[PDB]
Amino acid sequence: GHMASVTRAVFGELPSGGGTVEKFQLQSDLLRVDIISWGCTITALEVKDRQGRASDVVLGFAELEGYLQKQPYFGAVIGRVANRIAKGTFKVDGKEYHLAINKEPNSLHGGVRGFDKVLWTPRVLSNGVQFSRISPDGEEGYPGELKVWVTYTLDGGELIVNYRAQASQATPVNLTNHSYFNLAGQASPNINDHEVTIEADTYLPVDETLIPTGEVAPVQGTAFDLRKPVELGKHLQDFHLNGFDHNFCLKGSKEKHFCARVHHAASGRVLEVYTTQPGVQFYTGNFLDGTLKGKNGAVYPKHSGFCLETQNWPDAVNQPRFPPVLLRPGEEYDHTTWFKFSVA
Repeated sequence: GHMASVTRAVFGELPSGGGTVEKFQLQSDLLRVDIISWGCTITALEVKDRQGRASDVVLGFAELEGYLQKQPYFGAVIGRVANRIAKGTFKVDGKEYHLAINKEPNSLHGGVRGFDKVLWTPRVLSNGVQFSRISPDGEEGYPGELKVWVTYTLDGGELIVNYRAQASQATPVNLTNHSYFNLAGQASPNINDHEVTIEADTYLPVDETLIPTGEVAPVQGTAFDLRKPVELGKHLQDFHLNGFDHNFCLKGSKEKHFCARVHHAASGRVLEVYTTQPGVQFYTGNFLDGTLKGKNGAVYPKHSGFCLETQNWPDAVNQPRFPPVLLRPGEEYDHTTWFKFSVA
């Protein structure tokens, strides 16, 4: 496991003199990660199997244009606030705020033009790159100027993402990454053969609009119990499930903690996740409908990829029993997530 080297190049150019998007390639002896300055998007992630054969393990696009079309957030950074906010409304310090309803009847993943769709400023580091940007007061309805730094580093088969932010005024913040994974390789048609483990005792059941009911339901006895490794398909079938799209409650301190392990026995790849976040959104790519022009002719059908968005609980801003999501001036937002790749 060696420290990565970093390379850069021009990947594309945003329409309407939007600017130049670059691509940064982080390569170690074990992995190769591709990241672009537009929405700090992870475009490619090559991992080896037992045979040392490297497969790109994330869904994505060969070109920028592909990212710009109507697509479901592929491998980008999501903010100012990940996930849903009931009624696109929340109150901060007695004041009520209103966001875009980009997902009737709610607001999702930061609004119309969220973090995944803006150009970030890159700074190359020794073993990675750091993206920075300023989300000004009012951006997407949110209060306060938010200064954000997304730092991606690579050491061996370990990709570390860290999120730092400073607000000019009290505001909610909840950043994550929406990369879709398929250990059997990006071009596989599904995730059924993946074996999953999520260290969580409780989960958040949701409502008709996909908003947490507010209940912190134990997973025992439920199809939500992923404490012991389970095979995706069997599981989903055994439980008469369509897939998942829920937030699992991590047993956390702010200290680094285990989050999940995914294993693909046929290839032998193992993905392990650690984080400082209070929850993880586990989503099975339920909404993919096979109409997207992916990489290497790949088309993406339902269940072809999964996401593990480490974050603070959805709709936290409106559910007091949830972990605090507000960032006040003077404090610092700072979370880390470790994506450790191995072979089992």
